[PDB]
Amino acid sequence: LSYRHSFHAGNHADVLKHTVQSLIIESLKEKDKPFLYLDTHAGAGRYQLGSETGEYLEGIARIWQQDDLPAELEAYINVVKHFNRSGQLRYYPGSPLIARQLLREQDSLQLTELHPSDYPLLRSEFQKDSRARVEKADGFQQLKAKLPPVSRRGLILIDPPYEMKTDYQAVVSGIAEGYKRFATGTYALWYPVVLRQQIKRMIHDLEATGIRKILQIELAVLPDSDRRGMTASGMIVINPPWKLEQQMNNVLPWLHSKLVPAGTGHATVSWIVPE
Ligand SMILES: *CCCN(CC[C@H](N)C(=O)O)C[C@H]1O[C@@H](n2cnc3c(N)ncnc32)[C@H](O)[C@@H]1O
Repeated sequence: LSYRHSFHAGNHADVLKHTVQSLIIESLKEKDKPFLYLDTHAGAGRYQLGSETGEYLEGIARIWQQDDLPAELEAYINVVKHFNRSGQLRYYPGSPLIARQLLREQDSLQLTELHPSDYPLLRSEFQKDSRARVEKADGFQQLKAKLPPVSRRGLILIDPPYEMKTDYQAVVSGIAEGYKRFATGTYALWYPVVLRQQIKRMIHDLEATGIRKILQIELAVLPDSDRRGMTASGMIVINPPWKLEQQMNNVLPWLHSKLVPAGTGHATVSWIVPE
């Protein structure tokens, strides 16, 4: 009955990933046929901002009230505003609540979350929502057990914490088990850039699966470093919607200028593997 807190909720990485998620869902909704949203590392659902302040102040805060807000970011900010109708950031949606509000009545959610402290809160967020299934299990295995969805259209969101290095391996081995079973779905992998070499290994191991039509979006606050920590984050999208890349070239520059006012880092949208 008590919402979780999160120092990082709504930080620049969140803004990027929930932007890409929201754009992919809205592209899915263009056909009035149903689709699944599979979230492997779902977290609690929402996060009470502050204490009794937080990295949201340098993230969702810098963009959600901006008069010139790009039109592609509207569906995302409208979710944040639904969870903050006082006009003050006191809550930040998680990807499952992003999904809850954007998905239609006919659509389906599959959510997994192993930690005993969030699973209860998450389960309550869909307590009354039959579209979803919430389980306290390992989400990399839901790629083998939940796919393909009956609808045969969907978005898988793999957003691991990278607390153990083996998560840099797990996500690529998991995407291959997902892709064997459901090769037409859009997979979306978040990464933090702490040590680029780590990321470059991941990406090499991902093209080595042989999956094609792979895109890469990355928002860096600082040029790559080792003394700093998370100098960037990005999204690697497999089978993206065709407008995602022109949507992320139209948006990500603006995003970088608002989230990173001190003019450091970069904002890149590239193709890891062409079609
Ligand atoms: C950067 C990832 C932070 N978090 C999820 C954030 C949430 N999706 C959002 O979009 O706001 C990671 C959560 O994943 C849990 N977790 C860790 N390991 C697993 C596995 N193997 N399966 C499911 N869930 C996992 C953590 O407890 C975090 O709550």
